[PDB]
Amino acid sequence: IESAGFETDLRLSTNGLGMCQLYFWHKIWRKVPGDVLDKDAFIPKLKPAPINSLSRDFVMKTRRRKG
Amino acid sequence: SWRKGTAFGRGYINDMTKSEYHQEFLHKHVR
Amino acid sequence: NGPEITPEEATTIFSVMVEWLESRSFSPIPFPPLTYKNDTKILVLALEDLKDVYASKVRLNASEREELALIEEAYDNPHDTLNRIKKYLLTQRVFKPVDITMMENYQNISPVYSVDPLEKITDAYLDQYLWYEADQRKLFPNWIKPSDSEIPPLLVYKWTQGINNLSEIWDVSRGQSAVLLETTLGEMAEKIDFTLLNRLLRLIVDPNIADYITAKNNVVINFKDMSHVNKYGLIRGLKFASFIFQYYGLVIDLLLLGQERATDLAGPANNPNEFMQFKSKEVEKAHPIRLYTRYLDRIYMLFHFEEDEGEELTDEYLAENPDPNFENSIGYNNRKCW
Amino acid sequence: PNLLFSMCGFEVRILPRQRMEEVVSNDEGVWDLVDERTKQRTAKAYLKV
Amino acid sequence: GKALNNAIPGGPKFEPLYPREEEEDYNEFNSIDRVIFRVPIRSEYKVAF
Amino acid sequence: QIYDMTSTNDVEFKKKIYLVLKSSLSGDEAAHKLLKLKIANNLKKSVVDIIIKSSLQESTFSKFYSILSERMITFHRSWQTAYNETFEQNYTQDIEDYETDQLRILGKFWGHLISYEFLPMDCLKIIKLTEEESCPQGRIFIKFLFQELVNELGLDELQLRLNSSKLDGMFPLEGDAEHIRYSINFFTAIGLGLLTEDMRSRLTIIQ
Amino acid sequence: TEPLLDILVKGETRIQNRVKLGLNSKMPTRFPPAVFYTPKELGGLGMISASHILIPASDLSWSKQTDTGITHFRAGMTHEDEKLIPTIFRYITTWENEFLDSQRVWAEYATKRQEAIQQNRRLAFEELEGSWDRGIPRISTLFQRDRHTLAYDRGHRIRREFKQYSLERNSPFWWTNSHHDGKLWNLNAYRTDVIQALGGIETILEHTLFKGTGFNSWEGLFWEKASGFEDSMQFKKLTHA
Amino acid sequence: ALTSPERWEIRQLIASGAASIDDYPE
Amino acid sequence: VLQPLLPRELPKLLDALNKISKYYPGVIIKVEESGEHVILGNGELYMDCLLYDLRASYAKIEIKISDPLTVFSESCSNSRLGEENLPGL
Amino acid sequence: SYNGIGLKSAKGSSTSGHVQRSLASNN
Repeated sequence: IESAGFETDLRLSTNGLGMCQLYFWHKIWRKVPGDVLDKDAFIPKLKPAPINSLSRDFVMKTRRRKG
Repeated sequence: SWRKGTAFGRGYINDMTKSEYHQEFLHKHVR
Repeated sequence: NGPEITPEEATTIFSVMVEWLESRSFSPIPFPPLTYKNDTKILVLALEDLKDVYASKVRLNASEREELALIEEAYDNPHDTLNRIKKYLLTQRVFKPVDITMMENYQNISPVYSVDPLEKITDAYLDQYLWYEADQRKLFPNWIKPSDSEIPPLLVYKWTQGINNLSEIWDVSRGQSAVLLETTLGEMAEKIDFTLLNRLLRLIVDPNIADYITAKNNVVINFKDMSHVNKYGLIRGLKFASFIFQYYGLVIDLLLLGQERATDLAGPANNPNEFMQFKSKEVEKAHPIRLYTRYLDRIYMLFHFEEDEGEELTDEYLAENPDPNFENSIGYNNRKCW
Repeated sequence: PNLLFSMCGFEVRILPRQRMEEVVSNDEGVWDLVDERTKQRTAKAYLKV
Repeated sequence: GKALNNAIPGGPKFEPLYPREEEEDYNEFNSIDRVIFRVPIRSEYKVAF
Repeated sequence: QIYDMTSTNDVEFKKKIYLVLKSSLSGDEAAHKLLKLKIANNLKKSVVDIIIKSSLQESTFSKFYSILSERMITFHRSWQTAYNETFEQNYTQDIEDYETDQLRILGKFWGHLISYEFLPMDCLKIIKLTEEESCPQGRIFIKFLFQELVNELGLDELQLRLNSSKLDGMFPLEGDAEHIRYSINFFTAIGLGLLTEDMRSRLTIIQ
Repeated sequence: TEPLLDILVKGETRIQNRVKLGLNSKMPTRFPPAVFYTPKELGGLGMISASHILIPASDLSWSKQTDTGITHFRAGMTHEDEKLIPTIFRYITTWENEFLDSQRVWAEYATKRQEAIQQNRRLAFEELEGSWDRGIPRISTLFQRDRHTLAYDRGHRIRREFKQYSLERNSPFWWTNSHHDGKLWNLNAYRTDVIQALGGIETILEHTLFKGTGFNSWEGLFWEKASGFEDSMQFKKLTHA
Repeated sequence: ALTSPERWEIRQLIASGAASIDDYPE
Repeated sequence: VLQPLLPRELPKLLDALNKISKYYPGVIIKVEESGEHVILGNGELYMDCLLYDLRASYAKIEIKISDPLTVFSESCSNSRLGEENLPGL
Repeated sequence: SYNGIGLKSAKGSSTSGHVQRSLASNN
């Protein structure tokens, strides 16, 4: 989710020296730092949320895609 | 209850100045 | 096609104003008396009002000079002129034409009438006199307000503070709702119909003066070649055209409210309220209507509802305009700023 | 939550402070509505032209 | 850079080329309720891919 | 090396500030321009004072100066300190030089920093209530300050903020029953006097 | 309001552009803002400029939704070397205030009237003086000259409108009668701030010929009034051309 | 009764909203 | 995510979507109850190579594309009962 | 990095088109 612009940010910031590749083999996963349900969670509205609740966010969003 | 109180108890015309558009228009601008 | 009102509507309206006024216990205005104690003052006012147009000017055209003359003499010979007037109202029913010129706003246009100086002087005197006697006797209630005491932004202010500081609107505990209307009266003058006027003025003013007015509207109106009698609408350029207009809108209002609710807002003649007041909170709560405020054309209304009443309305409306489409949110309109 | 309207030139919005839920200091385009009796600011009004 | 009306920071600026962007329906698809703001999307992305 | 009589360069500076203050719609724009200058930690005191003196030319309080202050603090703390200092300055030393008007601008003006926590609250405590030493000026100053801060918090949230404040020079519970008459009485005079209760109980307790 | 600020910047630029083409030029170096902003006395147009500013520009896309709050500024108008210029909005007290001040002031006056009644005295004019300019009806009115007359004026607002209909020219402030309302704003201070903010009299005149008239002494100069020719020539039958 | 000046001052006070009904002349 | 710019064009899009699934093997495609379509792919460049080949070759219609999102998943870390909607089971 | 802040172009808009970050509002 964080990798969006990434490869440019690199390729620019170093003035042409440098390169990057991203990929998924080991199929690793990781817990997302939030508490998967909170009615008291903070949601920023147009800012990257606070990491104390990331997951609550993602749930209440994706669910707002489906319903 | 309340709603009863009040006193009132229950195309294309070939022309211009008689048109519906034109009368809208003149009803805006010249005002 | 004949006049639009139909006699039916006419009679209902007239009776309305009547029960209002009797209920309001109102004394009509008298003809300006020959022996008047304040009189010269009032004439000072009106004449300064005309004078002011010409204060700034450096070149005076023909009609102008004609005017300034007529004024200056009117200062000089106050008893003369006052006699001249009281004559004119008692009698003259036919008048010179009037002249339209449109002025540009680069978007809209507006008509600018022009009367003829004698006719002006009378008017302005009578205008002044009316407002004085009326406000003296409290004809127009609280809620009619392009009024004296409040410059417009201040009106906005007191209107919010009214909205708020009335009891309870912010409790959404249940389904409770509240709704504002913003409206125009569309054509309002341009449908004013004289024979109905001349009656409605027989109510509030001596049959003379009234006659002077109603007869004061029918004129020729000359733009360049085009000219036509004014048989029907109301000419706003008339110095007193204000007054009438407010008056006539009151009639509209006594409908939109209906008798009682108005009698809430005014309270007794003895204790007319200020702009937003009542006696008990119930007086607010005896009805869904809480605030009603009308500024020239635009009408502003504030309804306080609970799911019961509100859903009974949406029961009526829906019942008669069913939309399984659920598309009633298409043409519906709110602000593009916010 | 809002209530809207417009008079003379002004475009007003009204927020009662209850359902603001996140309150802040605002610069001067904002009137504060005050309960007649209790003397609090129970709603902010915003203005525009 | 031109054709999208964007500007590489050190770049030459030009005219819109598809000037009317202002037409828009009020339409739920890309709305805020339903989107995640995590990384901002600077221009150079938009010129890079 | 010179024994220096006058700072004229620093009156130049004084201008440029006041000027930047008098351009600018809004308030959150002035904040910017100032912060754009990159003033040195020396002067980040005096700059503040300039602002406040302009505020006192100004015929009435204005949200502008307040939102300017706030958006300046949340940028960095050095401004924070600079303010708290200036509060010490004004209240203690410099009240003596102000007319009963300009306290109307202040009282509120600190009201908005203190209601919303940019001050923070307890830095008040420095202020004391005594016939011993208080200026009738200072009396009025504080008076206003509450009749503003109240009108936001509404005397209840303020019940909290006080109850966790531990303001003493203002509120002894432990002595000066006389000065408890002066305190509590004086908050009957301001009129609020509904956060004065426990002290009233104490009055009843000493005897 | 964004778009209004937008219009300000445009409009004002357009006017200055008028005076400019009035000669022949848009060149910016010829017209430093001294030229347009020095008060009439020093020989400038004295135009009161609130274009300048910096104009909050934030990311329209979302500002069609959230109200994202200001993140950036866009330079409204410019300079070459900058200085800055004070803008009107800063010299005019906002409504909320003046309503509040009014409220208090008229309270004070309620009391002092009750005393001066109780003591059967007539007012000090001082007891009232500090508040002379405050208040929405602007205490001053109480003591205006012709009051005994103006009691009998009524409905001045309406008239101040319907004048729309009854005559050609505007009188752009309809919404007030300086008789009934007092007078709702003052400026002057502006003059002073614009004067100095341009760099003070001594720089401003470096732009003029004022060292070519040989006067070494400044403030003693009043200009003069080209009053005479117009009275003499205007009235006389000059060709329309 | 109030007199020409006196009606005027009271009127301005009422205009502010100051006057309660109590104090009007009549 | 995806949506066609004009609703009336939905079919043409589908006729291309099936194509893409063939020509690019790794991709994985979905619909919802929404009518939105979802395009799951290896990497950013890969999505670029698609969306170009979506617009300028197979379907011709312009479309609206979401901000880059990701997948998620559901795990857990530690009386207990359940029921039918018509209590027979 | 023109990020959507700013103008379509300063050709008609009488400004210079200059856009600067706002120091004030960050948190």
